[PDB]
Amino acid sequence: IPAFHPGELNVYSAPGDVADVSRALRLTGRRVMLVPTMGALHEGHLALVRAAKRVPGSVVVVSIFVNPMQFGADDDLAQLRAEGVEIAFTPTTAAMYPDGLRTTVQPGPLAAELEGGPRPTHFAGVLTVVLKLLQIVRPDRVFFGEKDYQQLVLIRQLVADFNLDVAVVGVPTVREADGLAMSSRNRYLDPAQRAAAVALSAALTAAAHAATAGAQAALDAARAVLDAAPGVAVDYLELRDIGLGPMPLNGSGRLLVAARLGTTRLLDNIAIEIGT
Amino acid sequence: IPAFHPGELNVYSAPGDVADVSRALRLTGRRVMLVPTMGALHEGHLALVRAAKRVPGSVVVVSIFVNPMQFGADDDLAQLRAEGVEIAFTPTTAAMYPDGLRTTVQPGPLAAELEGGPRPTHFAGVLTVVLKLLQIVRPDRVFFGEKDYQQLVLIRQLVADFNLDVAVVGVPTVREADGLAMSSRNRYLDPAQRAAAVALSAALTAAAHAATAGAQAALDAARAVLDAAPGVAVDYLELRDIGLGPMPLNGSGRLLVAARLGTTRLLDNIAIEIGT
Repeated sequence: IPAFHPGELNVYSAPGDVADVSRALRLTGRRVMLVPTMGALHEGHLALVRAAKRVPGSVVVVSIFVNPMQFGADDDLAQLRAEGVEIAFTPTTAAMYPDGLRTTVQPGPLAAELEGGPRPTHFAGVLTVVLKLLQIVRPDRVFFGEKDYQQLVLIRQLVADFNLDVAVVGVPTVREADGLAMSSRNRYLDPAQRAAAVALSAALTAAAHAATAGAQAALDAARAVLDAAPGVAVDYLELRDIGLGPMPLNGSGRLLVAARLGTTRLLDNIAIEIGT
Repeated sequence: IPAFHPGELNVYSAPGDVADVSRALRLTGRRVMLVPTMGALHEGHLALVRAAKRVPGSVVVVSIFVNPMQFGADDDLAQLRAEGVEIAFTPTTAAMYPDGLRTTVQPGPLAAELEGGPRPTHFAGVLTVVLKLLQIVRPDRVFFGEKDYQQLVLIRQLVADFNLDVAVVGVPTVREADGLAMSSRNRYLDPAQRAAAVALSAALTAAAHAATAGAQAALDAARAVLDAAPGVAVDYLELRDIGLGPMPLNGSGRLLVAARLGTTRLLDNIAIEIGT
């Protein structure tokens, strides 16, 4: 078994090393929490880590892995060490795909909708990677941000559909003071674009309050705010049930927006209570 | 937690009940062994159970589940009780597919070859089911017969590719006295067909000895025996490496045959050492 130093950051890149250390730790009664990331960490990620750390005695494992592009489609560790993360898992593509793209996960039809429209193989990559990380780490709980809501829903589907014995924990989106959802993509915005980008959260929050007057009022309010914003080009604005099926006549839903500011595509979403 | 009576047969049909009992047993140090089946048990299956039972203290879980047909495509429990099996898992289709065919496993290209030629979605069903059973039961070891060799190879691929922490144990084919590989399909043969069916094992065993004289001699020997047999129609006869890639010039391989006797399709395969 590889060395593990309790209460310090331990970095591993071989799947077998993490698997072995995780198994040893779990046997002592320490629950293992997994926070999957693609690196370029910001406060939104630190919130996932802090949610994991609230579980007493937990060993928090943060993975950093950028999934390769499918056909036709740095102070990270220092930040983790400062949060008291004990395990960072940083595998290479070759370690994750030693046999190339061979067995993979085929998501349900939700993967072809919304973010899957522009990128029809994206969620197959995501669910394949997440499934592997879950089997390597065998966490008790795995933490995902609500900012990528469709991703979170699809992970819940993966866990239900393959009978995975892990709790999926969705953590609320961390926002800038003006409401902008944090994302590594925000780094690409110039100051004028960054100012205009507040329109996504403004539109969604306006919709969530407009929703006392019903679903059409909510959608129209959000659209009006987006239409008021300079150089925000809307890709989609959809109201769905909380599992991303069709919106119910009356009840709980989720409103999702995707919009482009110059070359940068941003997403946001919010809980909606229709007629409440 | 559901009742479990040690040293007796316990039958469960809910995935959650097996998951809970298996987890409780594993915590006591009893290793859990899984033997997946489609019921209609014969001695070939009992061999898998006996291999599982050889692991000291093991709780043997035998699943019986017939995977539904995809588009365009009884004394079992008494036998298990007599073998000292403590858990039989007999889920309904609805319990296994409560959300229909949603997330599934997409096998690698080997699934389109050999048995996947006639049935291109068969192994996706097999690997989806096996993945689920592995996550429900969380066994230390899972046992499969070598008779369905391509299935065994594909399961090894599933386990490697998704980083599953389970040992896959292939058990040699159990044969009738004349060499015929046991299979529930043998029940469909009339006496004349049953007698002619010895040709598959005869052809493969002849090939395994002919192989001292090389790969062509082995294939030609097997073909000659099949061609001598009345009302045996050969679907394929292929020599491959042990992972079912291309045969090596000199070395270890596997010879696989599929043939029809009237309406019944039978399979067999054997280890080949080329030039040995």
